[PDB]
Amino acid sequence: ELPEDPRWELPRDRLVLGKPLGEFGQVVLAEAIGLDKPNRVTKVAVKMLKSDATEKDLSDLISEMEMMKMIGKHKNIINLLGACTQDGPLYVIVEYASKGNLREYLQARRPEQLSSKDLVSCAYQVARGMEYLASKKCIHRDLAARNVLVTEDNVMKIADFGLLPVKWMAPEALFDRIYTHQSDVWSFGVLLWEIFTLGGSPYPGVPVELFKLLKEGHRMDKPSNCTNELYMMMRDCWHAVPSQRPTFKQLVEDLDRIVALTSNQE
Ligand SMILES: CC1(C)Cc2cccc(C(N)=O)c2O1
Repeated sequence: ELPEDPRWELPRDRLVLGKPLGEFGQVVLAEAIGLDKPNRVTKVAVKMLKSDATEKDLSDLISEMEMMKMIGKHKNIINLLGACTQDGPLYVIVEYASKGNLREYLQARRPEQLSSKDLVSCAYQVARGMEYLASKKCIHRDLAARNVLVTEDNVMKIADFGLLPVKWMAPEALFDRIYTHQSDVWSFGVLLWEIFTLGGSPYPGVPVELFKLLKEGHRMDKPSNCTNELYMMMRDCWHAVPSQRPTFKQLVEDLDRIVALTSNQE
């Protein structure tokens, strides 16, 4: 049974468990009383084990928690806020994202409507998030709009960074199971694509074939209504040669400038 860690422990009774948010494991909205230090309530997401869950399940949850502990805080990832480890089930508590994941965020604002500059900023923020994770030697393995969540203030937060997704894998990860900062940049390219199709499905019509088509040099076409600059960036992200993809560091610099030049009025 679990060891306490005073750094993160929040007494169980400071948590008012509200409605479910998603579900291997359930996630509930919750209000947490006195998280900073007192009589303030803060809305949060509380991760816990499903009813019939084996010791496999538990162990991973602890791992995720333990991992978030080590990675630390960034504006653009879903942060750890605390946990209830003593005297009842494990509850891991993380920042709450009121607007949901980016896929559904974007789909719901197809013609509410997101400007040109918002769509680039969305990209910048996720890049930053991954830039941070990358600096902390974190390798995501499943970066995608489904796994980026959006808060009440429209701040993009990478999620699940501490745990058909094939359509998001770089080919070397797909074939030889090699994941890296570079394969995560591949995944970012597909995510840039999801952004500027407002949540489009990748490789529509292609059965999972796709192994070979990627080997033959198949790349998604540019979305209707995406600049060529941003299509090239997707294309750079999808380099056949991993060492030849840009890094998140450079991606951030590029999106930064691009954001600055992008029309708010469009
Ligand atoms: C743990 C997780 C990434 C899963 C999940 C589902 C639904 C909402 C949230 C959230 N943190 O707001 C959430 O955080």
